[PDB]
Amino acid sequence: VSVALHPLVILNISDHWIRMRSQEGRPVQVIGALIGKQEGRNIEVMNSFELLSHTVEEKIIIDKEYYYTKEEQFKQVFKELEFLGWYTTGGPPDPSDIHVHKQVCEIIESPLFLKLNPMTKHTDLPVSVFESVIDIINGEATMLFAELTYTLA
Amino acid sequence: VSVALHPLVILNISDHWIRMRSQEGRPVQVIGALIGKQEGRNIEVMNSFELLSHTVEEKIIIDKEYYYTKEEQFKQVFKELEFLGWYTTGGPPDPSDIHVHKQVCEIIESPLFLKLNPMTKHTDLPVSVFESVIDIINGEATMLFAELTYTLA
Ligand SMILES: [Hg+2]
Ligand SMILES: [Hg+2]
Ligand SMILES: [Hg+2]
Ligand SMILES: [Hg+2]
Ligand SMILES: [Hg+2]
Ligand SMILES: [Hg+2]
Ligand SMILES: [Hg+2]
Ligand SMILES: [Hg+2]
Repeated sequence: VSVALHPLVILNISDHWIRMRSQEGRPVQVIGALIGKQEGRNIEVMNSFELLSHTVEEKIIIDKEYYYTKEEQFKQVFKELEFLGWYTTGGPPDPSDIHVHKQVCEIIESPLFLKLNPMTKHTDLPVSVFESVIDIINGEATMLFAELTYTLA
Repeated sequence: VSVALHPLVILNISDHWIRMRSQEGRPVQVIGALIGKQEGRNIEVMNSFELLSHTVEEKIIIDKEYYYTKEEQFKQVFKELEFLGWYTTGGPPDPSDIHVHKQVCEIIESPLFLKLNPMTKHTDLPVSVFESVIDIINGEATMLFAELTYTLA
C-alpha cells in the first residue's frame, strides 16, 4: 500500500466540520467517505462526501441504507471512481474510530482512514511587535519600524 | 443567456435535501451554490455545494461570511470555476426565493436560479397486475403471465 491525496479532500472535510459546528453552535464530529481512483500502487484519494450516522452511547452507527442508495444514485457519475475508505475529525485514533472502521470494513475489504484535526488556538496566530525609529542615513531621513522581541505572561 | 447542466448538480442537490430530511425526520428546504465554467455564452453549470443560512419569519438569510470564507479557502481548487448562481428545493418560484435571490444578486451580477422538486408520491410507482394462463401451442405448452387493466378505487 501507498497513498496520494488531493487537497480538495482536506478542504471538503474542513468545510463539513465548519458547516456542522454552525448548525448547533458547538463543534461536533463529522463523518464521511473517501473516493477516487486506485491504479498500480498509487491509491489516489481524489475526493470525498458526507455520510449519515447516529450517535448513542458515544458509539457511532453508519447509515448503510443512505450509503448504498447514494452509491446507487451516483453510480453513473462515480463510474470512474471507487470507495477508498472513510474520514472523521478530531485527535489521535480512538476506540470509537475502530468501532466505526469495522463497519466501513464491511463495505470494502481494506478501507483507508483519514483523520483531520480542525482544532486551532487563536493564540497561535503570528504576532509581531514593533517600535518606531527615525533613521537618517547620510542624506536620506525617515521613520521606520524595528522589530522587538516579546514574552507571553 | 443560454445554459448547460451536468447531472452531478442535480444529484448533489437531491443528496443535500435527503441528508437534511434525515437530520430532523421531516423534509426541510435546502440552499446552495452553483459553480462551473462560463465559456462563450455557454453557461456550463458543472457542480454545486452547500450554503449556510438562517430562517426567521419564513425569511431566509444567506451567511455571507461562510460563503466568502469558503471561496477564500477554495480559491485554489475552484480556480478554473466561477460562481454561477444558487439552488433550492421545493415547488414553483415563491416570494421567499426572490428575497434570497436579491442577496445572491449581491454576490454576482446576474445569478442563475435552480429549483428542484424532491416531492414524490409512492402511488406513482409503476404497478402491473397479471393473471396466469396456461398456454398449450401446437407442440409446446407453458404457463405465462397475461397483463390485466385495473382501476384505482
Ligand atoms: Hg454530516
Ligand atoms: Hg463508486
Ligand atoms: Hg470487515
Ligand atoms: Hg479492514
Ligand atoms: Hg445545508
Ligand atoms: Hg470560484
Ligand atoms: Hg443585486
Ligand atoms: Hg440580479
